[PDB]
Amino acid sequence: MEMEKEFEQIDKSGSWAAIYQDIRHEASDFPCRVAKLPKNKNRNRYRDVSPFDHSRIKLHEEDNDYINASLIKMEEAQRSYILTQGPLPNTCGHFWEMVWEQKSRGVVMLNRVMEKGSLKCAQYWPQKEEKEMIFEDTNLKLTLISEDIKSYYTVRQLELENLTTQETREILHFHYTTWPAFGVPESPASFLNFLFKVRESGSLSPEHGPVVVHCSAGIGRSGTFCLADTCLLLMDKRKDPSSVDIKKVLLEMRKFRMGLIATADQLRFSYLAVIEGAKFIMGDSSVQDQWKELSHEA
Repeated sequence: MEMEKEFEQIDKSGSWAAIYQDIRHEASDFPCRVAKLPKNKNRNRYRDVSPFDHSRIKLHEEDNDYINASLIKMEEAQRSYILTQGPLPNTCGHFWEMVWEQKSRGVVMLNRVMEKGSLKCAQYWPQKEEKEMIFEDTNLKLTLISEDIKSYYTVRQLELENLTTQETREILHFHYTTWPAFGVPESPASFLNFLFKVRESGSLSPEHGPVVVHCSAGIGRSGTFCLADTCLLLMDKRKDPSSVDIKKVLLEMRKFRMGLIATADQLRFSYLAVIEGAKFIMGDSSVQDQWKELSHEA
């Protein structure tokens, strides 16, 4: 309600750009010394997107423990996320090492491998059952088990094997294929339909490690996804939509990784998604079916 009131006031004042810039100005600035070491230059996709030292994920290797990935630990909401860049051709083994070591069950990919004529992410998972991937540097094997292809997203079941111990784990890969870089989803319905698909899988459950979320830089689309999820979880705990301060939650998230939410319209969309999702949180379970229809997933 208060969230809806502010939305209307910002929309009427046409002040989303000013609100968004205020977030950028107030956001945390912490050191990223490890990310900027010369030996790690080729492990970073973007010069101006780096993990803070205090929240970076460490690989459990003695050689070089660096990956461009951050642990977003939301204490009040009691949920954690790992946000990371789209893997590079030389960091795909590191990426799956992180998934293994952090005990994650789900990977959420919000970008395509090719966007706007450029390569934004390595092809880090297998596309055919019979052509598995072996990451020799990290001693992992990855096999495609099945895939459920919808109109604007695909869910894949993967098997990740630790070749050292022969232990295997099911990984669920949620690929949103129609969300443009520096853009927004087609509608709140299409976004929420996808988010609750991830939730229903158990990939966000506290009995698993943190879900891994990435786009190309791991801040814009990735930040929008986690902001909406965290706001809806906070609302769920109290059944109180007016108790959720979206800008305060975003500033809290930005303590753990820089640059979350990359445009003013992504911030506006985050409000829209949370305002619409509140319908389900506050007890209208039928709205989930409506989102599925409006998403045209079939």
